[PDB]
Amino acid sequence: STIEEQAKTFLDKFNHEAEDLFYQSSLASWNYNTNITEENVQNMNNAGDKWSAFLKEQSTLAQMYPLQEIQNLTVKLQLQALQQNGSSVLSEDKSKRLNTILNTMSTIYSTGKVCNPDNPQECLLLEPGLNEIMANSLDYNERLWAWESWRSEVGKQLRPLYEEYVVLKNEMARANHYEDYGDYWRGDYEVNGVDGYDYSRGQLIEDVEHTFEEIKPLYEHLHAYVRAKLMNAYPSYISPIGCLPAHLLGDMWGRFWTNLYSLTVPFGQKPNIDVTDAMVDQAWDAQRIFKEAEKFFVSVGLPNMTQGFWENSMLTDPGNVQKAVCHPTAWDLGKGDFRILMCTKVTMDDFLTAHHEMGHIQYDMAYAAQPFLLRNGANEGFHEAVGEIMSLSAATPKHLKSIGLLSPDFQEDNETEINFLLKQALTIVGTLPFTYMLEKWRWMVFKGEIPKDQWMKKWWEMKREIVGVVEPVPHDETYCDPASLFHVSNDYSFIRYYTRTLYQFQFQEALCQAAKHEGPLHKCDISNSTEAGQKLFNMLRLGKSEPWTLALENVVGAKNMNVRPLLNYFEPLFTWLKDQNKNSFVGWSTDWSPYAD
Amino acid sequence: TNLCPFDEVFNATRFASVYAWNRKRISNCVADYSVLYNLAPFFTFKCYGVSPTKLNDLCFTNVYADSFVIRGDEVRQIAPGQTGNIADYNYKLPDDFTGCVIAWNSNKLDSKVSGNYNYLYRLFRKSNLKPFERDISTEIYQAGNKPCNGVAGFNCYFPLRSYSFRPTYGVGHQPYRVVVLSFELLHAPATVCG
Repeated sequence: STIEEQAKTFLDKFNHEAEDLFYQSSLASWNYNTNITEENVQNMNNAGDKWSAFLKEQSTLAQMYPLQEIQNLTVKLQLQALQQNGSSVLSEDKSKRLNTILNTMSTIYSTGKVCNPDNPQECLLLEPGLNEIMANSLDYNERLWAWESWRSEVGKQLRPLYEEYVVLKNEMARANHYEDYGDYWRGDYEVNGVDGYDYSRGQLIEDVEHTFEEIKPLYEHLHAYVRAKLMNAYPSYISPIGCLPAHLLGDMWGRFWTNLYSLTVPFGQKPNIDVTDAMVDQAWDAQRIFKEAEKFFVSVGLPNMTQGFWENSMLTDPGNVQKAVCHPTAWDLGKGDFRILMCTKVTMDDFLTAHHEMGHIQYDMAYAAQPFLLRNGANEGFHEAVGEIMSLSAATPKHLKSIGLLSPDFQEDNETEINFLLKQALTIVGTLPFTYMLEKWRWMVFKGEIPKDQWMKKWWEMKREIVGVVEPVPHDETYCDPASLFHVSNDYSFIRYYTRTLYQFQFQEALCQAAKHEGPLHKCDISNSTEAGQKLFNMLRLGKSEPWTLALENVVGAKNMNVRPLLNYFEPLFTWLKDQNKNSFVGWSTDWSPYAD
Repeated sequence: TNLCPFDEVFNATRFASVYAWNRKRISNCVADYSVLYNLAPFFTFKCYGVSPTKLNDLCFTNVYADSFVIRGDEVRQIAPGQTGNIADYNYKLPDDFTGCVIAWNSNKLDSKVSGNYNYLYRLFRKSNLKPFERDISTEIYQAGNKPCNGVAGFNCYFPLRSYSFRPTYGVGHQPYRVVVLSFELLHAPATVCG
């Protein structure tokens, strides 16, 4: 007869009903990512709005229960994910403009048609094209055209098209009683109402700024080593005292530095650890990749995979008669169904994501008992972090020693793991300022800190101060340089990739201290030790019912987001990076310009 | 020796929903519970007060075979002293229950591809159920301080919600045909043994 009991019977209706109409939507989307068919693409759009026009009728009915008197915290964190009005706060003609402009920025990014005026007889597609030219092209001007033209034909038509986007997404947030749209991406880290574990949105900017200040000498010594190892490749293109140019970081924008490993290898005479030539000689197939990915998971204490997982999933690319888009996504269809979908091959970087992708499922199999609106991660960067630690322990030479891949007589000297830790430095450490700067730019264009005529001057100045990158061409305000990405154009939160790193090594500091590991962190293996599974399953089963700052205290013993376990993972690297950097100059200056001709 | 009709509460075509569980009064015959358990075509079988090694020795007067169909994680609720969703609004066993449930997974003959909305289960009720009680009613559950006159609009919700049964779910949510066997004694002469 009170508002607490009124919200319990409404959410009990809702969960059950939602489960029916979430499966029906997700199964039609699973049949679209297996059978790309014109007959099946309308079944996804017919099952898609039936969950979209269901959540619109359920959010209006969830707005009649005020949160001012609901005292049980499980009900309040359920209604907080439902009473959010979403993008329906605007008027009629203003909000349909938001929907039709997301379809003209998502279609213009995937289908960007750019090529060279010198030879326009045959042109380009992004894949297999401009991502390949950032891998095995070691020329300066040939990569200059490959990077400037993507910011002169794709970013050109987004610069007067995203000025309307920032003034329209502020209206999506200032009607939801926020400060800007930047507080909406920071709104998932909000914890309020629990004693001692509060977390405001404005404290997240002060928390990333204190964690980035401690990885500042670690990223700088990579920057003094990548620059010193790129001097021989380009003799008169990179200054020794200045910053790095943008179009030689090995990626399409400069996020990941994985493709820069073959030029800046520390010890090329010793072979890198690979088991690709070991898996094909042992007649390993697509099933045994996920068979031994499961033997890591039942050997930590985590539950066995369901019987419906091995029959309804898709592991091999089913011929050239039907297209299956198999970029690896782990599918929670709901209702006890946990399938997986990737065209797995017999390579090591395919085998390593098999442990990462089942970590998405073993997280999602754990909060199956939770209600439906809390069946998610603790935050939006929490799900990708609990999967990568499972891949981080499957890449050690001690784990591949167990499953028969590596040699029985395998040597391992002090110059071997430095080549492995630089492989992890160019994918995890080098993306840490590139995730922070892009999100600091987004938070400082949503707050109105810089106007139209200053919209890009505080981007490259945010580049050659934070990430140490100078753009090679003097850009005007007619280009929108961050608009050329997968995560900016498609309207996704990007701070989840910063917080994924600081959780994926903080969890490994806690699991290896529970698994009794005597050594550094990069040789730790959480398998065959069930003391670390129970310290993980006390977090995995919570979901969103418990706040994220208590999901961290349940694992690591610290309520906040720390940074010292990440620097402790790279402790044999940080010592070695100081050993070789005596002849170079640490740091950089904001003076160097490649266009200072 | 005439066998009791256990061929009509186990190998039946369709079972009833858990809000309308049909009670079959099996009497005036000779049982053979042993057959079921022993050939183990069926699975879980748990009793209290009686046991299958003592089943065919002592006999009763009227065995109550109550058949229904529930989900996977709801078989645990059909047990004495259990609280939850099925055990409080659909089917409650008393504290001195003297029979055993028999639950076998039925994903082959009971679940249809793309929806089986033919089975209902009660989600809301004004009070808990007395033991061995069935409520076949569709009156709209008042959860507010506003008397609704039959329309299920705001805070006046429909009581029976539909099981969805896709083949692909999980042991977690596959259909589980459950039949209990409530044994009891009266002043009437006991019939069902041999």
